[PDB]
Order: sequence, then structure tokens, then C-alpha cells
Amino acid sequence: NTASIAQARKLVEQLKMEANIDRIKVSKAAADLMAYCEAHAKEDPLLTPVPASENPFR
Amino acid sequence: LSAEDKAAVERSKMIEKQLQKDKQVYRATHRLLLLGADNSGKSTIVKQSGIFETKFQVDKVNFHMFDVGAQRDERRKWIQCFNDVTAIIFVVDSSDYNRLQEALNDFKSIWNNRWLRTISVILFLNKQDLLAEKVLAGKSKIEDYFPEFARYTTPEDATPEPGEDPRVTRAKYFIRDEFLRISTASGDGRHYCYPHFTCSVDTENARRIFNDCRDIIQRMHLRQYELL
Amino acid sequence: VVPLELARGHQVALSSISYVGCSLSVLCLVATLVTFAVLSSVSTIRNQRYHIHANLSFAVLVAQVLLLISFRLEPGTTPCQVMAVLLHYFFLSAFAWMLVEGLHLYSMVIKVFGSEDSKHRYYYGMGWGFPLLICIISLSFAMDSYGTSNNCWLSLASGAIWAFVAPALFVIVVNIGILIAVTRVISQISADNSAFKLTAKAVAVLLPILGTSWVFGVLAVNGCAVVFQYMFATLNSLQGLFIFLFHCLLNSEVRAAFKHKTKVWSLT
Amino acid sequence: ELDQLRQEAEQLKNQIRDARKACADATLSQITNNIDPVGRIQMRTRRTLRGHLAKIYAMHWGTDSRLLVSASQDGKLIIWDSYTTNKVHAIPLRSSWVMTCAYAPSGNYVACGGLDNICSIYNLKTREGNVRVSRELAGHTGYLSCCRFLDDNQIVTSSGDTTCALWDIETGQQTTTFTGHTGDVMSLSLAPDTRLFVSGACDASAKLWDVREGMCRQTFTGHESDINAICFFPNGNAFATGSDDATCRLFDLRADQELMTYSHDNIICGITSVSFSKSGRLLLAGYDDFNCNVWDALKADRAGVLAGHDNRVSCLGVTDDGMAVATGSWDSFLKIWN
Ligand SMILES: C[C@]12CCC(=O)C[C@@H]1CC[C@@H]1[C@@H]2CC[C@]2(C)[C@@H](O)CC[C@@H]12
Repeated sequence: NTASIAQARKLVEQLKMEANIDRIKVSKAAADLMAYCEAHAKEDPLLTPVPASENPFR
Repeated sequence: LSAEDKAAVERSKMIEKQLQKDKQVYRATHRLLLLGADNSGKSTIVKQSGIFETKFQVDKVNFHMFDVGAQRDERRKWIQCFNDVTAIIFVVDSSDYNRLQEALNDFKSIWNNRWLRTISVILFLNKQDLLAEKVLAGKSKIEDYFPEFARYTTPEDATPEPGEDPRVTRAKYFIRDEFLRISTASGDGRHYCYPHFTCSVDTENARRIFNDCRDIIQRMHLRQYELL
Repeated sequence: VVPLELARGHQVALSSISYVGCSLSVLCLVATLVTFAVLSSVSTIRNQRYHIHANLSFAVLVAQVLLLISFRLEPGTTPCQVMAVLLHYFFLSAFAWMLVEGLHLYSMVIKVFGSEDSKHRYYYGMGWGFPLLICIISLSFAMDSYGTSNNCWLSLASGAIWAFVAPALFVIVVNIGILIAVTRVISQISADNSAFKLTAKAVAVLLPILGTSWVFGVLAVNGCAVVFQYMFATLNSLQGLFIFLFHCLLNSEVRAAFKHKTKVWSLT
Repeated sequence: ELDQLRQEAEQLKNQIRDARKACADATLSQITNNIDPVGRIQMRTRRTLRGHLAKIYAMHWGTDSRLLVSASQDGKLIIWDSYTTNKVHAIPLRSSWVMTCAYAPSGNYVACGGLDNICSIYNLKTREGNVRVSRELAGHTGYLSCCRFLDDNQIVTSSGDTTCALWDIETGQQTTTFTGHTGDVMSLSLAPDTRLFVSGACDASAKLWDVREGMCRQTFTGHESDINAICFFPNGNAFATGSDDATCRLFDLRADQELMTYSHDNIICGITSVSFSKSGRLLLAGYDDFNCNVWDALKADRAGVLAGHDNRVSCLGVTDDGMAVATGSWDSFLKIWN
């Protein structure tokens, strides 16, 4: 019916607009992820154990 | 604990007191799953916009009935949170000779799931009146629907109602056997199937649920006690 | 009543068999107690019944150890009369504990509605106050009749045995009634289908942990005590082995909990 | 015609897949190998939170990293302190079954939802009185699954009507409905930026959604199973999904492709919950094999196990400050790891 036609048109427009999305190499994204992980590594009491002094859960 | 965080301690103690009070009601309340479909006797049984609930007192034991009114074709989505239920109520029409194979398919689907393979199923029958005038009338013969009517003998373990021709009890046990054939294949664990035969406008329903649940709980406890 | 326990031809193979049975029972019961202590965090061993099993096993173990020590002790010496009352108290505690277990089974089988009531206080009270009341009412009047010349046990020819045989008969009668009812229920359940297999299994399971084997004592004390003492000793002294074996290696929930705990231990 | 439309909507997916292959030059398991592995982690719990009536299904952490929520089948909402193992408020509600917990960033509004198709929000800080209802919300014929607060006046949610919708507290009217999903939506998480959010359904697919225009930005790839839970990276450029396939996946928002397959031969049970940490090196995910499991993000290596729960887990979350991890399981037990 008309509702199905409208839904199909909306999905067609969505798929057409899906093509006009900026694309960059995942290697750059992986580099940003690695930089964020390495830079924000000291201030995390999970991967690096912390002494019982600065630990309210101790 | 400095002299500030002590009111929270007594507040928490009061909260645990309320929770312990609620325990005495929650642990002594039995909940059931009430399945079914349209053209059945849902209105009659429920008369005694999401999830509905009805409360009834039976032999000084609280019981809980749960029926849904917004269930789509998919059924396995919200079935996950149904594992803690005690028994499952299934309602069939059994008056109209069509719309019956779908009921058997639904019964097999619920009976063969994996997550809820620890809940027994309570069978039911409705519209006993409409069945009566249909068997004695030579219009909707059941032979054309199911061609195995020509090979059927009334079981010896029969309790026929007085003043009933053999065709009526033959059809009743036809339905009972065709409903029990699927159940005897799988199972063999902690759950069984309990056929029941009660009218629509009747009060003996509570006795039936009472005896079914008592038998189920007794069997479960005896099994837990290693006796079986 | 005339004891007629062992005149000649039955004295041998009695103390040695008692020693062997007591050693096996104490080993099995200490294993059961350590298994229960280890397996207490998980939810399977968290119900009232397992607490009853644990305290009953502890009482039986301590009573058996006290009896074993009582075997090697000179008569007519103060510690003997001191520990005789402890012996009697522990035995009566075990009797009351299996009586409470039978009552719990009766409330669980025929009265399924209301089993989960959290009656821990009542169970402990009725298991540890009845022996105390019996002990105090006995020590009120029965003092001279608590040490004899033969061994450390109380004299059985003075009328002071009233504190044991009467509770024994009460427990045995209640046990016979409960067992008859449960066997009838099991037969009714099993009639809806191996005929003499599940009934025998149930009888064997309910025999040692609940205590229906004390009936033979009445026949042993009075009436043709020639052949009915070997069975008495064999089926009474080896209570440990029986309870341990059955309700620690055949219980389905115990094995699953032990496997889960082993998996948790091996994970770390 | 429908056949012509179906035929025409093939080559565009084909070229999208080709671009996905063209953009995929390397993978995390091929560029992240010189880093030092996290090593063995002996995380032993100190506090065990008990008192829940029955099995629990959800949890959340407040902005203060002090107040946490949890709900059970009994129909009670309780907020605890996680420091003196005490409860502040117990909130009964009309719907006897619930399926969702949420805490507002301002620590005032708590949203509870379930299969009653009614969204209930509670004002914890009342002017004069105890906890009272604030504004009921409804309009969906399906069962609500989960919801996460975005502001103090609007809130997005996921229902059983195979569609998503957001509501404004004022006038309680649905502004822009998010449609396009075929399977039932049962997972939704927000992002630090109040512009984009993702959701997952039983169709083994995920879609990126925009709050303002209500237009689907990006669509994910297949997951081979029904998606149960989803979490967002703190940076806002990646997210992790889960399903019953026993393979956790980490798909970056910018990349929009499968990069990490958390496949272990021993495990066969499905994933229940997923939540990240601030650093992003680690990731904890609840499992259906009767215990919790951790997983390094940059490296596909096991980093110890988190066992101790009698029943299977149902929820898992990480505090904002990244100090403690709390897990909820079906045994009516709440366990928090320091
Ligand atoms: C009755 C006694 C002694 C009195 C009592 O407390 C119970 C206890 C049960 C075991 C009996 C014991 C008396 C000596 C017996 C009968 C030995 O012959 C072997 C078993 C012993």
C-alpha cells in the first residue's frame, strides 16, 4: 500500500545517503586507538596494579 | 565507621526487615503460565495494556495467573524469564474441528524447548457443550478431517459420563490420545503431561489445579530426596 | 530384665567387630563432615536438611568416639561416671535428631504445601533441648544408677534404663508408621506404569540415616538371643559407612556441587 | 515492483562490501604485536552484595561512582552505596516484572522498564515526601528492552516493536521514531557525544542512529546470532557487541567492519553483557558458562577468569573512574570486584 511504498522510499533514500559517508583507512583508526590506549595507561587501576595507599576499595 | 554513617546502617537494617517480610509472601505464592489462543474459552476461565493478572484463593493457598495480550508471532523472545514458573496452563478449543493441528504444533514447540525443559504442562479442554451437538450431527464428521477414526477402539481405562453414546466418548478419547501421543515421545525427565476434562461454567477447576500442583510438588520433592 | 547378651559362643567376634566397624564409621563420618564443611558456599548445600545431616553426623561421630574411649577405662573411677552421662546424652541427641529428620520427611512428603517455612529455631530447639531435659530429670533422681562394676556404662538392673528404651520405642514406632506411609505412597506412584527395585532402593536408603534398625535390640535383650546379635552388631556399629556411602556418593546434588567446586579450584 | 526493487538493492550492497574489503588493509592482530601483554590478573572480590529477592537482570553506575542500581523479578528497585554495603532507597513499582535499569547523569531520575509496555521514571529527590512516580510513558505495543539517559528532559529507549523511539519528559510525546529494523531490538547503548547512538536487534544487525534528525547513519554487518548487549568506547569511535554465537565482536564506528573475533574453542555458551573501561586495553564480558570472563582488547589473549557465581550472569558494568567492576548473576547475588 501507500505506507509500504513510503517505507521503501525511505529505506532507498537511507541506502543512497549511506554511500555519501566519509571513509578513511582503518590503519589510522587503529593508530588512534593504540595512542589512546598507551597515553591513558598510567591513570587506570586495572592493567597496572595500584598500591593499597591510593585505593579507597582497599 | 565515624559518627555520621550510622543512620544509614539502621536504614539498611530496616530495608532488610521489609525484604524479609516480603519473603514470607513471595516464597508461598505459586505462579503459572496461562497460554492459549483466540476462539477458546479465555473469557470464561479468566472471569472467575500489557501483562494481565488475576488472583484467586484456593484451599488457603495463594495462586498466580499470568496471561498476555500483546504477544506477537515470535514467542521465544520473552520466554527466557519464564524458567522459574511452576506449571504451564494450555487451553485448547476442541469444539471447532479445524484450528487443531496448529494447537498440536504449539504444544510440541513448547514441550520441546531447551531452557524450560523442567516445567510440566497442564492440559485443558473447553467448550464441552459445543462438542456435544457436533458429534451427533452428521455434518462435521471427524472421519474426513482425521482418517484414522476407522481404526480406534475406546480405551479400557474409561470413565464415561452417563447417558453418552459411544461416539461422544470415542471423540473425547480421540482428542485425549492425539494430545498425549506427542508427550510420550520426549520428556522422560522431571516433567509430564496431565490431561484434564472440565466444563466451562464449573467450580471444580480449583480442585484440578490443586491436585495437579500437589502431585507435581510431591514428585519433585521425592526426586530431590534421592528416593527415586 | 535378664541381659542375656553374651554367655558363651557369642563373646568372640563381638568386640573386634565393634572395633572394625567403629574405625570404618569414624573414618567415613570424618570424611562426610569435612566434605560438608568444604561444600558450604554453594547453594545446593544450603537447605535445612543438610544442616540436619551435618549435626546428626557430628553427634553420631562424637558418641562413637566417646564409646570407643569408654571401652578402655577402668571402672569405679570418677571420670567414668563423668562421661557416662555424656555418652547417654549424645546417644539420646542422635535419637532425637533422626526423630526430627523423620518428622521433616513426613512434613515434606504428605504435607508438601508449607515445607519451606524456615523452622531452623524449632528444629534446633527440639533437637538439643529434649536430651537436656531428659538428662536433668534423670540426674534429679538417678545418680547411684550411673556406674556399674562391669564397664563404664550404667547399670541395666536398677530400673534406670527408662530414659533410653522408651524414647527408642517411641522413635521406632513413629519410624514404622512414617516408613509404611512413604512406602505406600511410593508403591502407588510406581503402580502407574522394575516393580521391586525402587521400593527396595527407598527402603535401603531410608534404613541407616533415619534409624529403623534398632528394633533388633528388643529381641536381643529378651527372647532367643542366639542368632539375633550378629545382625544387631553388623547393622548398628557400621552406621557410618552406610550413611557416608549412600548420602555422600549417591546423592545427585552432592556430586554436581563437588564437580563445580573442583572446576572452580582448578580454574585458579 | 517488489521484485525489481529487490534486484536493484543488490549491487549497492555489493559495492559497499567491496569498499569494506578495499578499506580493510590490516587488522589489530597484525599491527598490535610489539606491545607488552597485560599478564596474569588476580582480581579477588572483597565485598559481596546480597539481599536480592530473586534473579536480577540489570545494573548501572551513577556519575558519582558511588551509587549503583539493580532490579529483580520481584519488582523492587534498590540503590546502594557500594562503600558501606548499605541501601538508601527501595522502590516498589506497579509492573511486577522489570527488564531495564538506568541512572540519570544528574543523579535524580531512575528509569525502570520491562514487558508491561509502560515506562516509569521516579523522582528520587522530592520536595517533601518519599519516592513517588513522576511521569508514565507508553505508546509501544512491544516489550521494552533497555534505555539509557541522554539528558534530564529526554530519554531514548528500545521496545519489542522492532523499532526505537525517544521521548521528551515535557508533553510526554514521541518526537521522531527510529524505524528500519526487522528483528526485535534487544540492545541499546549511548555515546559520550549527544549526537549518535547505536542499537542491535535479533536480525544479527546493528544500525547507527541520530538523536536529532532521527535518520539511520550507518548499518553494521552480520553477527550470525541475536544481539543481546552492546557497549560504546569512551572515545566514541568504536563499540563492542555480543550474541549467542559465543564470538564477541569489536566494530569501530568509523571503520564499521568486523575486526576482532573473540573465539575460544572451549567456550560454547553465549555472551550476555559487555562493558569497557577508560583505558580501553581491557574488556570484561559476562558469559553463559556460569562465570564471568575478561578479554584483552588490543590482544586476543585470555587474561584470567572471574568465577565465583553460583548461577549464570545477567549484567556487567564498569564504574566511570575505572576502579571496580560489578557483575550480576541469576543466583540473586551481586558481586563487585575491586
Ligand atoms: C547398650 C550400650 C550401653 C548403654 C548405652 O548407652 C547404649 C549402648 C549401645 C551399645 C551397647 C552398650 C552395652 C554393651 C554392648 C551391648 C556391647 O555388647 C556391644 C554394643 C554395646
